[PDB]
Amino acid sequence: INFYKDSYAASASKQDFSQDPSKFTEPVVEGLKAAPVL
Amino acid sequence: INFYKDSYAASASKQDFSQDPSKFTEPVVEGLKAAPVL
Amino acid sequence: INFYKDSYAASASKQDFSQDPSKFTEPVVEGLKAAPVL
Amino acid sequence: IESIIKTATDTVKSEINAELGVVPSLNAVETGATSNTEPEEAIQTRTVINQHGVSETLVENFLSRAALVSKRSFEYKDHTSSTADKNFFKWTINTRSFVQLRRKLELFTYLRFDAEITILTTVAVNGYVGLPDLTLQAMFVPTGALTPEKQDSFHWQSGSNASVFFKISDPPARITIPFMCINSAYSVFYDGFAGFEKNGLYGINPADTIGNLCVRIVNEHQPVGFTVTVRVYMKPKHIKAWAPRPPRTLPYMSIANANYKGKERAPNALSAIIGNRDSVKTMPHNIVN
Amino acid sequence: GVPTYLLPGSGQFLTTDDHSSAPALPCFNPTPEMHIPGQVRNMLEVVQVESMMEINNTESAVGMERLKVDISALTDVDQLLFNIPLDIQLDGPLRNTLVGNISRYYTHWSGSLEMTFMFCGSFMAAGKLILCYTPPGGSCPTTRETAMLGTHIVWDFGLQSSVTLIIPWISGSHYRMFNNDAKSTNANVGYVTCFMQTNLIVPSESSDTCSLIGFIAAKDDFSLRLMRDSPDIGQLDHLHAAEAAYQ
Amino acid sequence: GVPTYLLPGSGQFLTTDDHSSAPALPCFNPTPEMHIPGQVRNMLEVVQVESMMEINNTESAVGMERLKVDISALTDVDQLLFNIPLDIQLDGPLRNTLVGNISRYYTHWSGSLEMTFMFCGSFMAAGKLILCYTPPGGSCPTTRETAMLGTHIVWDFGLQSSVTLIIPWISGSHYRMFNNDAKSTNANVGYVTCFMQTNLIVPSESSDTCSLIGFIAAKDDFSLRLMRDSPDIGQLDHLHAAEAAYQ
Amino acid sequence: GVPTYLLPGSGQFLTTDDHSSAPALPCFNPTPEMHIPGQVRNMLEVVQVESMMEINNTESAVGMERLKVDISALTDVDQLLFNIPLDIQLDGPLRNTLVGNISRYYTHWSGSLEMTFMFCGSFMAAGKLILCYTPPGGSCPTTRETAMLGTHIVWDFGLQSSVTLIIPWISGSHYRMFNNDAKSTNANVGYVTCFMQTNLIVPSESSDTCSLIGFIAAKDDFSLRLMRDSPDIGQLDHLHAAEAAYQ
Amino acid sequence: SDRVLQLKLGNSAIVTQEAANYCCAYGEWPNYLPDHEAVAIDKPTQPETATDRFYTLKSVKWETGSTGWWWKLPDALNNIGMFGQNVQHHYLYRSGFLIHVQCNATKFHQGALLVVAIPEHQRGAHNTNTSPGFDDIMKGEEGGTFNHPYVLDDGTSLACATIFPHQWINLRTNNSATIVLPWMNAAPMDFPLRHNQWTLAIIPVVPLGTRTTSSMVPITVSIAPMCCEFNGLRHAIT
Ligand SMILES: CC(C)Oc1ccc(C(=O)Nc2cccc3c(-c4ccc(CN)s4)ccnc23)cc1
Repeated sequence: INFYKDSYAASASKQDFSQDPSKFTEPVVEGLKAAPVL
Repeated sequence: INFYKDSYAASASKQDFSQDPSKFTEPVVEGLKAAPVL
Repeated sequence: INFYKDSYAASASKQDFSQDPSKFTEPVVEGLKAAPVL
Repeated sequence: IESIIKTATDTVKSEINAELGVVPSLNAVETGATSNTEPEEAIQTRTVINQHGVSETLVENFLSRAALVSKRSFEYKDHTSSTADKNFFKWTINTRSFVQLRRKLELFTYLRFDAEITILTTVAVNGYVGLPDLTLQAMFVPTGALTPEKQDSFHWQSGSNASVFFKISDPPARITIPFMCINSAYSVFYDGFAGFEKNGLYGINPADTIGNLCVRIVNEHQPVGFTVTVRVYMKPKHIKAWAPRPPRTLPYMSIANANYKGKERAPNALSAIIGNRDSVKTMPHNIVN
Repeated sequence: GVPTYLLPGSGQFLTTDDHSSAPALPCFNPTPEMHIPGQVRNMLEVVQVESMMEINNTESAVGMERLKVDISALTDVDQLLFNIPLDIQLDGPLRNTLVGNISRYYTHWSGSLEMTFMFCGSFMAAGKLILCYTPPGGSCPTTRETAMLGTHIVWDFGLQSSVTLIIPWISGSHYRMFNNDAKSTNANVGYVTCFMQTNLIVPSESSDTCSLIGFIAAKDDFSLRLMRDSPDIGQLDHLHAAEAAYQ
Repeated sequence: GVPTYLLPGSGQFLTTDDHSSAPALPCFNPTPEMHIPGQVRNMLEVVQVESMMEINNTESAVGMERLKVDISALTDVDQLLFNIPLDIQLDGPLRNTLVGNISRYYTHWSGSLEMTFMFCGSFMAAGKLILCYTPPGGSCPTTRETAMLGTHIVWDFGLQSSVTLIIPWISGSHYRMFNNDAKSTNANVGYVTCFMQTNLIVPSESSDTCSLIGFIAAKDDFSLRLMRDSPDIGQLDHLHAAEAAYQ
Repeated sequence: GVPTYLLPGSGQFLTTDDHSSAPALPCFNPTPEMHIPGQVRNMLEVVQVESMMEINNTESAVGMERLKVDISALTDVDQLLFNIPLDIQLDGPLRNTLVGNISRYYTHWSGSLEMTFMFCGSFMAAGKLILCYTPPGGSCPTTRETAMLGTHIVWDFGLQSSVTLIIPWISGSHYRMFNNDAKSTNANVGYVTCFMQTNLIVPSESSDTCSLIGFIAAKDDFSLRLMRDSPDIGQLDHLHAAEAAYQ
Repeated sequence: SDRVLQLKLGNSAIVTQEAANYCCAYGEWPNYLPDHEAVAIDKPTQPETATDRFYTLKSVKWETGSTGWWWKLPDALNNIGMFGQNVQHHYLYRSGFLIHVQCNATKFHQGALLVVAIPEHQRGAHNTNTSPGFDDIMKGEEGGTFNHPYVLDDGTSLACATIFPHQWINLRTNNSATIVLPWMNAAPMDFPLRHNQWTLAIIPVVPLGTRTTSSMVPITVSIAPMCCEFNGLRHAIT
């Protein structure tokens, strides 16, 4: 329920389930293998 | 009427008319007869 | 407007225009005539 | 076999029997089955079309009504000289303190439900000035979170705890707590010990720990004292129930255990649950004309 | 904005109300459901399970002794053995039973009852009993040829240990009330009586005295109505350690 | 949330309001309906049933004696026998009647009335009466040749015991009022008068005096409007044992 | 107007409520979005990043020295080197870690942990270690042939510097609690222990003492539940210059 | 049909010639934990016939003054055979149980035993505020005796105990009772040393009596664990 004219007035947006944890866990230019890493 | 985002917020669910009283009244492996039971 | 789950909660039912006054005015087994009644 | 039951069963008319080898009134209790003798087999019956509903004995309807779970009175005053609930209290949440709800819940072994919580506040002047329209803060403190030490401690800033702020002039404050057990159901009874050492509590499943309810008056104290009483009501909803139990007969002794003593004499004595009659041939309320 | 007006009952707290309410823990995921044996969905499933009647509710019957009735060989024909008060509201052999305890959370009831009796004498013991239900209106019958005029079963002891007496729903009204006035026409069910049809006959090496266990349950034509606080439990004080929850 | 504002009349308790309200006993199943003789659905069905007029509302008429009018043989022609006041609001022969009592719960009325008279003399008694309705405007007529100018029926006693005088709805307005000012032009109905058309003639072995019972009902063109507290009942104190309900 | 009534909880301020509210600055246009590196959308992405354990939380270990464990050549076989307390709720080597700090905003947890150890001796240093996880129930093992019965990895130092021990989610319940009663059956995880599998062997020109750095992270089967105020931060006073914001 | 029974599990078998059918608790049968209910991710050991076999406990004497007897599961079996060894070496356990209770007497004896399996039989103490201690509850293989069987030692009711899975041994009718118990817990597995899912209670509601020459009338309990699984291998607590 949102009758205000400005969209920032709306309630919270709890639906964004996209993740990409590899940008913090795997920032290596050549991807790891499942295999000696070095 | 339920405008909350969490489904547990809803009102009570009074519509479940399924019964199986035999799980308490007749837990015998061989069912009774309508006939000497033993 | 009735959002309650029990139907007895509803507002009054003022729509029943059926009458049969003859059950109080004419309970004679043989109906009157419009003609000597006896 | 599982079936949808909305009304009590019909009765069919029955005739005279006299059949050899057929004895529907004989049973064998030793099997552990309940008697399957039907009325049509015991007597001659008429046909009855039965319209009586069974909805009021649904487990949802039996349990989902709001019952008192907590009641605390405290002084709202300048507390500098007090030794006491100094404008706030902490309650360790439980269902065992008020016996009417306790006995109903203890009809079952396992329960899964969400809790509708209603908070009712009332105030009286200490021994008249009128009644102040105070603001209260209730804060839920889960396991391992820090409880407030003072009315004005920074724990009340509630960065991640859920708090509700409510006025005395408001309708009762209301929130729902989800089913929050670490198991699929609460253990209404627990034949076990809470810790890996031998000294842990008997009879409480650690899995069912809710936490603490902390309630303060948010207003600074007035020049005169008041007594504030907070009542907490819980209504189970969205209920599943497993393994029905024999009801409690003897008075409850403790919230911590099932310990029992009984009343001094029947009814509900340890030696005699039902009150006595003079003999097994005595009819106590016999009609006489 | 929408023009509105408040009705009577605005702001009330009714303990049986049924509304949604604000979720205190947003996005909380409850533990997955798991299959557990023995789910109950209607309390009428419990009252259909037979449970022992406290028929021997007499002084000098202590504890377990109250759950059995002892029968002996008699030397007079057709003697009365025991009667069962049928009041579920007033204290009596039916109160502390599964049907009894659950029903006392309700005010109105309808439908048939079954009483089952298990004979627990020795194999060599023999006998016949007559179990009678008398519909209400007069006094409880004290002689067999009076009780025999009501609904009854003649029970011969044998390989099958147990007999059922059905108490059929015989009532002017759709429901009876759990009324403290037991003599009210809206409440009184009548009487169950047991007489010797023949005699208990045992050889010298069997015990001369034998026991019955009586059980009661509801049938599936049974219905309960108008929920109330059960008078079976109460407290005058706080329980032990209930205060310590605030400390 | 929805923007809203409260109107005048928010929070009022109007005793004739018509809203749904919170069910105190959820999932309660009412007793099945059963056919009962004599269902009433409109109160106009009751006012169509004829009921006795208290025409002999005089001192020295006690109890049942007030419900009959005694007629005797006269020796003067065309004499007046009785008149009936037609005020339903003011106390008079019509008040304690089914049409009267129900109508006094209302303020406005319209439609025709029937008066029926049953002659209860012996079989050998003979006579003719004239029953006249006079529309309002002047005094009640005291002579037959004045009353004869209004609406009337000439009744001959015979095998059929009873005659009807219709009082037709003759009014300037759609409705009249049950007004305590009986002389108001919005209220006054006029008069009913009974005269001898011939004479009551009886043989020596019949009783010389005979009775009429008068009845009134509404016709089905009758309508009632604007409900009010009836002035027929009141209390100055609590009733006996009304206090004991709090004890 | 629309007839309405207020429910319980009308007018409350719940800090976790979720409604629209009135825009104070109408027609305001926020600054266009710009791509920024490193967007986080779920906090579980952070707890999957490994971070150093404070295993050497001993007096006389100061600052950085607490983040490493020093290993020396021994002259007895199969000696214990260190153990790691697995309590995230009670203070211990796991608390000040990314998985630790984020998890302490929650009450319930589930899923596997990984511990990774990096050997930081010289290239000429050699050795084998055994790292054991013991599921809960008894005391922490003090001998290698006791610890060897649990879940373990035997680590040979080599060109690959680092080994992982998985702590698999082995629990009766779906979740554990961050409970201050560490011995609770709903909370205790068990133990990690490190023993010599062989020995640390170094030549004369290498340093005789070598260090391990231990890291912990969650796996992606990990879940957190029931948000709470973290006990890691607090204030007893206003901060410096917090008052000056009112001046 | 209903009177004779053979039970065979592993290297063990029992025959009875006077059964009274048998009870499957709540109509369930024991099963292994399916993947869609599992929590612990390590591969379980399932010893089968090494654990899933009848173990016989010490017999108890039925006497005129007996109040009845109880045993807690798994506690009574936690030190017996390969079931006990797997219990001691593993953090987590799950199983059903097959319970068979044995008591015979002559055709001149009378007596009735209620044989009832109670889930989560949390005991009370009599006439104290102090909760039962560890040694009041954890009786092991020997089991315990009822203090007040009339209230089931928990402020409740023997009379209503028929709501639980049960049979009777009525000496006139039958000489054995059999109850099959599924796994009965709020969690899919448990630590076997701190929680008991089931209590077997045997209560003499009708006392033993005869006028023949007296003999010792023992009651014997044989229990087979069923579908045993163990998770979280470590050293033995033992
Ligand atoms: C401050 C506000 C935002 O949040 C709250 C949070 C909680 C409360 C409160 O008292 N709840 C409660 C009071 C009493 C019982 C419970 C239960 C139980 C289910 C099974 C149990 C057996 N062990 S117990 C669960 C959740 N809650 C409960 C009130 C307000």
